[PDB]
Amino acid sequence: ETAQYSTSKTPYSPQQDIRTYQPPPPGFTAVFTELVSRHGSRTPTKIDGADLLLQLWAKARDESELTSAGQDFGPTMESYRAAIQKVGLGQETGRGRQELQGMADRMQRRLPELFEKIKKDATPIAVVLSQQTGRIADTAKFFTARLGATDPALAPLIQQPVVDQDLLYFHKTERGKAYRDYLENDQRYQETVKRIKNRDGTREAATDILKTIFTPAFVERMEPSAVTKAAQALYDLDAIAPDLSVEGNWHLDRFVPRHAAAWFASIDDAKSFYKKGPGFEGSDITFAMASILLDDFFKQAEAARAGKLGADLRFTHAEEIIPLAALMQLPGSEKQADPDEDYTYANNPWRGASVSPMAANLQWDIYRNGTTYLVRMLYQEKEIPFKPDCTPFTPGSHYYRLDELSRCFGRTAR
Repeated sequence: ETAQYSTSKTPYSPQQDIRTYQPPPPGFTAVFTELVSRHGSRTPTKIDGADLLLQLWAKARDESELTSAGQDFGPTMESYRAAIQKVGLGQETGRGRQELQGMADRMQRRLPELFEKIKKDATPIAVVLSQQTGRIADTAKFFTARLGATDPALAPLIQQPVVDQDLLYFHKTERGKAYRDYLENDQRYQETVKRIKNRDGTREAATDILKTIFTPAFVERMEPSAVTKAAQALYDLDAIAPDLSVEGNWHLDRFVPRHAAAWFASIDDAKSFYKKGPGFEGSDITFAMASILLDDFFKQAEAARAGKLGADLRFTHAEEIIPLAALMQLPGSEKQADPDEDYTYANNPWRGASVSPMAANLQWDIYRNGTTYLVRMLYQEKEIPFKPDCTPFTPGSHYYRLDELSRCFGRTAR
C-alpha cells in the first residue's frame, strides 16, 4: 500500500509478483505484448490551493491563532510548494519515473523469449501517445529508455512516438461528445453529484482538518464556504504528497486526521464512480467511448499473427483507463449502481486507488503454439480473468484463446 486515502493519486505498486503468474501451457511461447498505461505519479496541476492555505496560515500566525503543530505548517507548506514548482505543475515526479522503469523491468523479465524474437525478426515496438508533450511523453520515455538501457539491441526497434487522440484521448475528442453532453445536461447525474456533495459529514471533516493547524475560534471565524475549500485543498495536497516521495517527506498527515482523509476519499470516489466509472445500471454513456481502445487491443493482437509488430506501448490518462475497465468489466468495475441506491464503499467495490492509481495499466501477453494464440491479461500487473462469459483455455486457466476472446466480446460468431 503506497497510500490509504489518495484514490486516483495513489502511487503505483504492481499487484502480483511475476514469479507467481500462471506459466503458459506447454509448447506456448510469447510472440506479442501490448500495454496501455496512465502516466506515472505527478505533481498537482494547480498551486492555488497551497497559496490559499499559506495565506490563511499567515493570517492566523499574525492573530496568534496557531496550534502547537500549526507553527510548523507555514514552513512545511512553503517547502512543499517550492518542490512542486521545481518539478513543475502536472509533471512527472521521480517516483513516476521509477514506476515506469519498474513496469519496463518486469515486462522484459516476464517475456525474455519475446524480446529475443523481436530482435531476431527486427519487428518494431510501437509507441503511441495521447498527446505530444508533457507528463504523457515523459512517461513513455521513462519506459522505452529503460527497455533500451537493459537491452541496447532493442533500442533501434523502438519506434518514435506517434499521437492518436481518438485512441488515447477520446474523453476530449469527438468520440467523447455525447459523454460530455451527458455530464453537462443529464438531470439524474447532476442530482446524484449534488447529493454526494451534500452528504452530511464534510463540514465536520473539514473543521477537523483545519483544527490541526488553527484554533477552533479562528476556524469558527471563517466563512463556512472557506472552511470547506481550505480543507479540500489540504486534503488534496496531502493525498498527492506520496507522488512526491522522491522529492521529500513533508509529513502532511500531521494536518489531515485519518478519518477526515477517509471521508474526503470516499467523496472523491463516489463522484468519480458516476463521472467516469461504471455509472448507472443499464447505461454505458460513461464508457462506450472507450470501445476504440478495446478494439485496438484486439486489432493489434490479430495483426501480431501477421508477424508485423513486436509490441504496442500506449500511454494515456485515468480518463481513458477508467472507462476501459468499466467497458471490459475488469475486477472492481463490474458493478453498476442502482439509481435508487447511491454508490457507497459498502455497496460497491469500485475505488480510484485500485481501478486507476498512478501508472494504472492493462497488458496483454500473446503466446503461440502452432496456429493457436493464447492471451493472458495483467491489470496493475496482477494476472486476472476475463469477464465470466469468456471461457479459459482449460479450467482454472488465466490463458484464453484469442478466437474465444473475439467471440465473447462480440467481434466474431465463433
